[PDB]
Amino acid sequence: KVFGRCELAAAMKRHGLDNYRGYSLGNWVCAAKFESNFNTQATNRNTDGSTDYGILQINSRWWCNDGRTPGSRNLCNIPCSALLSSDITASVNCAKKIVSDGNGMNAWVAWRNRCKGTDVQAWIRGCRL
Ligand SMILES: [Cl-]
Ligand SMILES: [Cl-]
Ligand SMILES: [Cl-]
Ligand SMILES: [Cl-]
Ligand SMILES: [Cl-]
Ligand SMILES: [Cl-]
Ligand code: NA
Repeated sequence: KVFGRCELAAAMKRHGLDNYRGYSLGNWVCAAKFESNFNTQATNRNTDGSTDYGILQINSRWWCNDGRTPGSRNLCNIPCSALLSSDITASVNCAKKIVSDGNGMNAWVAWRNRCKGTDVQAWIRGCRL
């Protein structure tokens, strides 16, 4: 599923991401924009052989199982395919665990490089929330 901007903001809010660990909703929408362009089916292979999955590009080295990432973990206890669903529940729940892991949203290098410090409220401007 390719979400619309405000559609994704509303789903994220409904699943409890607005101000989760202190990160306003615009941070999450901005991260999803540059990680996946709001596409739940986005996948990208990393140089180390792990793969990133879904709207927030969650990686198989730590967080999900895809059967092909040696030496990896599955800390969210989910098959990585769950992260590609049109239902964002698995991606949200796993993102909550990641953002609690110590480095906040810096875990998402696209968030650090393209969202952090910017006017992220713009990402939810105009939306009925
Ligand atoms: Cl957009
Ligand atoms: Cl915001
Ligand atoms: Cl694996
Ligand atoms: Cl699995
Ligand atoms: Cl959803
Ligand atoms: Cl933080
Ligand atoms: Na894994």
